[PDB]
Amino acid sequence: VNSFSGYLKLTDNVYIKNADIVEEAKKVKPTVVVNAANVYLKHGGGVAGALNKATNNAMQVESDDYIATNGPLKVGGSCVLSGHNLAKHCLHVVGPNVNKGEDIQLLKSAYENFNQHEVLLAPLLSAGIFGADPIHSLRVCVDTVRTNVYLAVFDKNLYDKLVSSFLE
Ligand SMILES: Nc1ccc2oc(=O)ccc2c1
Repeated sequence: VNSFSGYLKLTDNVYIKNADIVEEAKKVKPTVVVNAANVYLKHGGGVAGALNKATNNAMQVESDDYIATNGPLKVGGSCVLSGHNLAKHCLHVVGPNVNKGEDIQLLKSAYENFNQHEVLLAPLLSAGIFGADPIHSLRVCVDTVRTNVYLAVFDKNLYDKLVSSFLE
């Protein structure tokens, strides 16, 4: 469990790797994988869609049941559901969608949810269709998360920009 390999330590507790988060979950067998969720837990693309596809749609079926029973999450909020074949747990975290006018200050609230878990495999929050600057998202992660977070970034050019941002 939690067999993280080949990460670069950026801070006392934040690590980064140029990797596919689904292939990392399969290799590492983490206690927790973080999903970059939306408030209705509709896993239609990006990391959410990739995680769901790797679970053979189990995540989406579980999420649909959760939302019909319990209602939507809030921006900045989270829920813990099954990790299925990826992890023990999946922490579904909703970062703000600034492309849709939501407040970037809620990215702090989103990352605060990571402090309820000793170690996490995670993507950067509010990246991709959520529209936040990835360098800013890494900064908020570093400033907010105090537990051990292993970040997976798929795209090499973005990984390099983030690592350079950070150590040069
Ligand atoms: N001190 C240190 C630095 C980097 C690391 O990256 C890993 O993949 C596993 C543990 C680790 C420990």
